[PDB]
Amino acid sequence: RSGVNTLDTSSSSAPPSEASEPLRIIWGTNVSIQECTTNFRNFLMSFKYKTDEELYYIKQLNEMRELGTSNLNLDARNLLAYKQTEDLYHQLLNYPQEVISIMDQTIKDCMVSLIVDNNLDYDLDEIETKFYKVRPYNVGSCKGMRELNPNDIDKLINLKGLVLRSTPVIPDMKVAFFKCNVCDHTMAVEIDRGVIQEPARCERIDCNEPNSMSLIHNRCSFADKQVIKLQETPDFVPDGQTPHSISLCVYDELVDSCRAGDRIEVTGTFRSIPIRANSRQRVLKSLYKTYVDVVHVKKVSDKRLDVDTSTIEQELMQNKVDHNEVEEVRQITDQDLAKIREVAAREDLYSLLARSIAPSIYELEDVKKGILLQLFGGTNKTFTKGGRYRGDINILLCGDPSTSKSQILQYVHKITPRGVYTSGKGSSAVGLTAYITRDVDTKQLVLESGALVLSDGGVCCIDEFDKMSDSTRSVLHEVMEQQTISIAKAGIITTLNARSSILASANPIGSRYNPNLPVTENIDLPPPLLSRFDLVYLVLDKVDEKNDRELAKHLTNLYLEDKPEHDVLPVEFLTMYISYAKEHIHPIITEAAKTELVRAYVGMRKMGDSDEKRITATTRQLESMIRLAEAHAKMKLKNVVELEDVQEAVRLIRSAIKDYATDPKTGKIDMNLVQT
Amino acid sequence: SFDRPEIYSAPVLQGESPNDDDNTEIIKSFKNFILEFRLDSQFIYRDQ
Amino acid sequence: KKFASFSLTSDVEERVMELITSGDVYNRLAKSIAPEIYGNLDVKKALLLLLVGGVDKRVGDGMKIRGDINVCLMGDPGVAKSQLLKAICKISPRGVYTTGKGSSGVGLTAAVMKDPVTDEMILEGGALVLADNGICCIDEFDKMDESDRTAIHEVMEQQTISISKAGINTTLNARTSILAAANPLYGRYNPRLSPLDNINLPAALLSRFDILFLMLDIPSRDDDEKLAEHVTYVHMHNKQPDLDFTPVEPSKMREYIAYAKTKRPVMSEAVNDYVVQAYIRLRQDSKREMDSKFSFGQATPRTLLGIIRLSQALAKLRLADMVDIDDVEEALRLVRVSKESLYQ
Ligand SMILES: Nc1ncnc2c1ncn2[C@@H]1O[C@H](COP(=O)(O)OP(=O)(O)O)[C@@H](O)[C@H]1O
Ligand SMILES: Nc1ncnc2c1ncn2[C@@H]1O[C@H](COP(=O)(O)OP(=O)(O)O)[C@@H](O)[C@H]1O
Ligand SMILES: [Mg+2]
Ligand SMILES: [Mg+2]
Ligand SMILES: [Zn+2]
Repeated sequence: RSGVNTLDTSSSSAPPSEASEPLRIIWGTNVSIQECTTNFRNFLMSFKYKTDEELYYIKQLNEMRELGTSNLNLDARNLLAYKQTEDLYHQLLNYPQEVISIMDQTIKDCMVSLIVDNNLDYDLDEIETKFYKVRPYNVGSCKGMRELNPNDIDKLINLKGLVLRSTPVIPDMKVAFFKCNVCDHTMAVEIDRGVIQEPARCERIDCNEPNSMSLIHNRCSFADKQVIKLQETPDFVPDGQTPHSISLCVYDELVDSCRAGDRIEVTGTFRSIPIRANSRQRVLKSLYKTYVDVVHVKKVSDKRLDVDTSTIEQELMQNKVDHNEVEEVRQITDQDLAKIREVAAREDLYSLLARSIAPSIYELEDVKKGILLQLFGGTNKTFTKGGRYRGDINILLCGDPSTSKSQILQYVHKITPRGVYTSGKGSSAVGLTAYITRDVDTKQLVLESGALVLSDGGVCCIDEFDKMSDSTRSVLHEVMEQQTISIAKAGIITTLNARSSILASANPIGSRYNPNLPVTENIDLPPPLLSRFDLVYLVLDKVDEKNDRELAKHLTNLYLEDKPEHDVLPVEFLTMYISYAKEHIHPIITEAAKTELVRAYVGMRKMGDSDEKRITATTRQLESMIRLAEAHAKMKLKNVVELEDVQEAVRLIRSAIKDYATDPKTGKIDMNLVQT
Repeated sequence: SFDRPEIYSAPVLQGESPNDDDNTEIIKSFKNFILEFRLDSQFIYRDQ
Repeated sequence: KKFASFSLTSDVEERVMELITSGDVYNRLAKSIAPEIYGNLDVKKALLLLLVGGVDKRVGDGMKIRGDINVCLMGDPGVAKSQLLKAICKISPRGVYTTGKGSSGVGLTAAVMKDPVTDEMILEGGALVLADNGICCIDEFDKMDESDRTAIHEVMEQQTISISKAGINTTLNARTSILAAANPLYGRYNPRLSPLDNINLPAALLSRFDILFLMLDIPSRDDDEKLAEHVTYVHMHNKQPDLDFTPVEPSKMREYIAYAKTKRPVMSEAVNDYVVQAYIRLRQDSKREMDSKFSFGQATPRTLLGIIRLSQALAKLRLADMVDIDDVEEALRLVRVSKESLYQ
């Protein structure tokens, strides 16, 4: 009971076959158009999420019409709930090509029926003329690209990976434009399955000359196409299996929706195609080439923070212009916002969050607090008329080799949106910055990005920072001091952004950090270099029976049952809170904080005033106190930095290097003063 | 040291509506004329 | 046959049941690794436990802790270290072997090339990737280069290898165990010098090994006779000399190890209490020894983790769903024996 208008794809797929009691069963398939459309309409008009009682999709369609959106994101899992679609699920998985068009036509007819049956308004021509589309995004679990067989071609699958390269926009013809070179009569021809039927005769009765049709290139109509190179990360990896990179094809609105370094999850169709042996001939190779066609892309997850919007400002306006409906940041509900406010309202927020980070690592309160402040980050100034200052924070870890200073890096890497985990001796100056490589398909030379550029807007983890060669270490100066990298190589002269934080680890010379020598003789780094980091952490291991008992019990508890069961916030809520705080708040400093900052910096400069016994203070420490105070204020949803913030920043900076237990004359450490 | 590849076909679908000015329809009409035409209640052409 | 493809059945069932019925599985299997080498029983037990492995644990929140054991042998020249390395690499179903400078650079890790058959670039793995889910044997460990030492360092750390070089930025999976061999710095061990000055490798790298055996050659007119009789009998025949013991063939050894690898025992509260007490005592003790510059390293939580893994491996070998105090007793027994040569 509604109006209907057939689509061109539906008419093309019209040709039926017999042997199905409904008739109209497409040859080769088992799909039946009437039953599929009827089941889809019933499911659309009746489905609730079991707020779980209301009509789930009726509203979504209502807001779609109200706003003007043309894309419906369909969770393929939902169809398994309703009883009717228990088979439509498998039909969609096995025969996506026809099913997607069927659903699109059904959706358009549903929209028309919804608008008309309620007599809302008479302006229905726009919706009647416009297009619609449906994007599945929750296909069942896959086993990795390696494990598909030839029989899985033209099926629907999902992948996860890391973006590496994206070719520029390629024009793709859809309508060719011919002219008759004797009567100026012009014709248009529509592509059919990738073949254009050139006319053999002018169709005019007066003009009937044979082979008089020429092609005017600029007068045709073209589409958009792009190719993406993806580094997949399958969940299950067989024995001795190494990666490669896959080719994805994106069309129409999805072009330019991904940037190298992004972690994404794609849903697409598995394809195949033969490739010409050489341009001169028209012979083909028996062995086919595989790729993927993108139908949906998901750029958000609840296991990690959202991208820092400060780095993608223009991309958002471009997305709005392009009308592509991909979302960069997660959506927030009123209940969630109220819960965020309530959680911020309590008085143990700081310790609660510190304990929340990495629940499986014991104690290390100050370490966890520093990690939290790094994740929150400082405020980013932008000077009208040129000038940039960023709130990125750099941290280094020194201490005994056997502590838990490596598990920290893995957790931060897995929680951050963008980053790379690299070792010191397994790197190179070019490999960290950029290089030129020959594309195996186009047979041309193209630039490719390095770790530091790929980590823009995120966190870069460096292990064994002391084994790094001087040449390799040279580049980090500009990155840490201007967040940019300048390149002067054959074919490229430009400066690239490197808005990334640094988290580095290092080990002491020999076996153990000797408290009878200054830190400069225990760390194998030039004393000047250690002054660039905002915080320096001395992880010392002291033998104490109480702490040993506590740690041993904590570790042995983890093996009580085959699965983990360990007052800690859940990771989802933690990430939601951190993302909201980062995006919505922007603290500023006040005079009361300025006075304290100046006094503290002067005191730090004066204290300790024969040399290379301690890390001499510098302007870097003043800037570090500024950034840490701003980050603390930005936490707990405040917009003005204050004296408590500055005091906490100074307390933390002093505690990290544990100046309290240090002799200010010989630079040695007393083990009976340090507290576990 | 391989042999020659083959080619073959089979009918599945129905093409465009058959025109009359086409060889297959001409042949079908002629076959119908041979197998049906009657004179004096006799299938003269079939019998001969 | 790979362990992953294991499948219970009457044919395997009767063989395995006969083996357990015979009894004394632990020592019977331990004595069957390279039966032509005399003595060296505890090292053989440690190697068998390395073969069996521990229990992997997924702690949640994405964090991960290994379940594989690492073994280093360091000793005087001429004690059959290479023979044992060969024996283990052969017994393993995915064992790989390497020596010093023979394999370096892309010999480890992987290298970028172009496939002939298809027209796509690929990475060819080295010894580490080729030995994934297996044992990698490294002879002449101390003579390796800094880059290779760092690669082994990271692999023993977290079973992954990170590469960032021109044309490549990736991470490889290296779920492999390490069996290393090494010699003292000045050839023979020098008791008048400290253990850390007797070796070239860093103390942290030494510490990361779950088991670190020290093998010295102190002449003894009694045991030398037994060793000579054993070796000369082996040459005169082609068999070991003992008659009261029958070795078990590699096929049966692999069968039993594959069957055992399907278990996953669990910890209990009494054993947890015992382990915490033992760890506290051991950690308190080691400090004074390390002060006198007479220890390879201070005890650390990695030691406790190694004890736990060894107890789990012993339980798996016993083919039980729960651990017992005797398993922890044996683990501590082995860890204590590992350095008895320094107190002669
Ligand atoms: N505070 C702690 N909480 C939990 N586990 C710990 C702690 N300290 C040490 N460990 C254990 O000890 C090991 C630490 O080794 P690792 O972090 O790899 O060394 P490093 O980080 O110093 O290179 C881990 O396996 C971990 O289980
Ligand atoms: N306990 C032993 N029983 C039998 N043969 C031994 C024993 N110890 C050493 N050998 C012999 O001495 C040689 C030692 O050489 P090798 O295997 O390279 O060890 P290393 O590298 O320690 O010298 C071997 O050929 C082995 O046959
Ligand atoms: Mg570590
Ligand atoms: Mg040798
Ligand atoms: Zn014309």
